Order: sequence, then C-alpha cells, then structure tokens
Amino acid sequence: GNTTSSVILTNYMDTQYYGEIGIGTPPQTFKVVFDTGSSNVWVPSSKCSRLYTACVYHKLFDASDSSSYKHNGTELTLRYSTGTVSGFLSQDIITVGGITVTQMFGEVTEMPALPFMLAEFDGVVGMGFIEQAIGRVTPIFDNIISQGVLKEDVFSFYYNRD
Amino acid sequence: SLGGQIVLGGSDPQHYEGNFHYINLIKTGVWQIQMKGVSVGSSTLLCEDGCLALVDTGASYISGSTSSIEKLMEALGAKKRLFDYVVKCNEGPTLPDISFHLGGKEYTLTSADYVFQESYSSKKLCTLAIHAMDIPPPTGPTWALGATFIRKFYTEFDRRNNRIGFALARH
Ligand SMILES: Cc1cc(Cl)c(OCCOc2ccc([C@H]3CCNC[C@@H]3C(=O)N(Cc3cc(CNC4CC4)ccc3Cl)C3CC3)cn2)c(Cl)c1
Ligand SMILES: *[C@@H]1O[C@H](CO)[C@@H](O)[C@H](O)[C@H]1NC(C)=O
Repeated sequence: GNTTSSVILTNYMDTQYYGEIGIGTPPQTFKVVFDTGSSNVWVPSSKCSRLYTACVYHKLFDASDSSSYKHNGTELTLRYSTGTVSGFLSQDIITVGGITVTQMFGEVTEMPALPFMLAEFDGVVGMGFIEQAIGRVTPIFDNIISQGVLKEDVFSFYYNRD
Repeated sequence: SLGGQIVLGGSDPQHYEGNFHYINLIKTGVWQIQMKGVSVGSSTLLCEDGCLALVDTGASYISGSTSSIEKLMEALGAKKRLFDYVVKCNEGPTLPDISFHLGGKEYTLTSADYVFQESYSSKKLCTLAIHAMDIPPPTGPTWALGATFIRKFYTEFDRRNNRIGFALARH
C-alpha cells in the first residue's frame, strides 16, 4: 500500500481536460475527463448506432473483443439538459495509470448530439461518491480504495493553461 | 506542453507551491464546500450570507446561478449573448480581480485568469470563463468551481478526511 499513480492530461482549448484509460483484455483505450461532479464511468458502446452523431467520431467499447468482460445489461439513464444519456451496465478490468481495477461501467447506446459531439474525449470517469452514482454503482475510486494499494485515500488535479 | 495531471494516492509538489489549505465538505456524498463570499475588486458583491460551492473538475468554467451571474456580469460590464457573456477585448486586461472566500482564505482570480484574451481590439468581443448554470436540487442551487478555478489552484480531493485542499498551482 505504497503507490501513487499519475495520469497525464491533455488540455483542449482551456475547456476540456482528459487522459487515457484502458478497458478490457486486451485494453481498449479511451480518452476520459476525470469528473468530481459525477460518480459513474461511461464510455460509448459498440452498440451505439452510427446514426448518433456523438457516437460516430468516438471510440466505442466492444465487449466481444474482451476476455475479461462480464455481462450485466441493467439499463441505466442519465438526465442531461439537452436530452437523455442511456446505456447499460457492464463489468471489465479498467486500467488507470499504473492501477488495475475490476469495475462496473455504463456502455452508452444513445446520447444527444450536443454537447457530446464537441467532446475531444470519448467518455467520463466519475470521481464523486456512491450517493450520486446512477444505479448505486460502486465508483471507481471506491474500488481503488478497497484494493489498499494507495499511499493516501486522495487524488489531486493539476490543470495547465493553453 | 503538459496539459494537466491527476495523481491518485497523493499530490505532485512540482505543480503547486506552499502548503494546502483545507475546507471540510458540507455533507459527505458530494464534493461541495461552504463559500463565504465573492468579491468583485475589494467589495463583497455576492454570497454575503454564505452559499455552496461545488469543486467540479469536469466543468470548464466557474458557474453560478442565473441571478448571481447576471449580477456578477453587471458589475463587470459584460454583455449577455445567447450562451456566454462577453466584453470588448480592449477592456479585458482592466477587468477587476474576483475573489472566492473559502475557508480561512480568499481565492483571487485576476482578469488573465477568466478572460479569453483572443484579441486586444475594441472592434472584437472576448469571452469570459464564467457562465450561468442553474444546478437543480439536491446538489444545487450552487456555484461550481471548474477548470477556470482549478488552473489557478491545485486541488486535492481527500476521501480519508472528507476535505478539499487548495494550493497555488505552479505553471
Ligand atoms: C463524448 C462523450 C462524452 C461523455 Cl461526458 C460521455 O459520457 C456520458 C456521461 O454524461 C455526462 C454528462 C455531463 C456530466 C456533467 C456532470 C458534472 N460535471 C460536468 C459534466 C459534463 O458536463 N460533462 C460533459 C462535457 C463537458 C465539457 C466541458 N464543458 C462543460 C462546462 C462543463 C465538454 C463536453 C462534454 Cl460532453 C462530463 C464531464 C465530461 C457528466 N456526465 C460519453 Cl459516453 C461520451
Ligand atoms: C447488475 O449488477 C448489479 C450489482 O449492483 C445488480 O444489482 C444487478 O442485478 C445485475 N444484473 C444482473 C446480472 O442480473
């Protein structure tokens, strides 16, 4: 229990900060915003129709390419101002920096064109609490805490200027 | 260029200076703290009787309620467009400091911290890194301190002690 683990972020235009995670075996990589204002992990699903603009320019998670994927299928929905974000629960191995964690996440099958088509990243890693988690899905940082590998139960953000 | 960095299990001293100052969460379950004021220049225009602040790393801007931001912008001379607020680019560098009263400290953003200075011309309009967003209950009504804030203040989210720590970011 002596590790700190870091993730380099990309700054897009002072409005979007994102870095890389890997989902599955072998790892399918995704750019994600690490968001203290939400508690879920979401990535687009290979099951998102190409008739959704937000899905056509982003990386899609494919369960049928992962050997460590465990099906769940519970439909879950996020209520956004521009429309509904919906998808379903899946479990797989998520790598963040030097850390591997088995995690439940949502695979998105539909989402409003806006603002999602304007994101340079593919998904979100929620860093908030189980209390605000849709479906009371255990947040990733809670699964990292449970591992007892961290030096401290903290995480920190640096954001540069562009 | 290094766009940013998240550390899990610690912080990175090469990216902040001095020591952290901490504020306790209002209630566990959300990364929200008490705010005790917002100063334009040296006068406390807003949140004079305390309000809430969400420390939201997934937000681009500092946000307040429509009423609070109407008032903030009225004081900055900023004009409401459809989505954002703007100023004539030439007045950008003369905009007053804005301070957020959090814990024992004032967190001061200068104009360079919140004006998108894409030009210095009076014929051009420059955007502000502050927007109005009405966040519905339970979380809100609340301010949200997004990237605009985090850029200036290295932020630590502490689950062990249920606190948020701010130190001056080293760029
Ligand atoms: C391409 C893509 C993007 C996403 Cl988020 C995604 O996950 C679906 C999950 O949906 C969402 C949507 C909003 C949120 C907000 C919750 C609180 N913080 C800001 C977040 C916020 O506004 N954004 C969205 C956002 C923020 C900004 C930055 N500017 C806005 C002022 C914040 C720009 C674009 C987008 Cl789409 C969350 C944190 C990323 C969380 N999850 C999937 Cl499956 C695919
Ligand atoms: C999906 O996982 C959750 C665990 O919280 C559970 O409530 C639900 O029953 C699961 N769905 C399945 C596999 O039936």
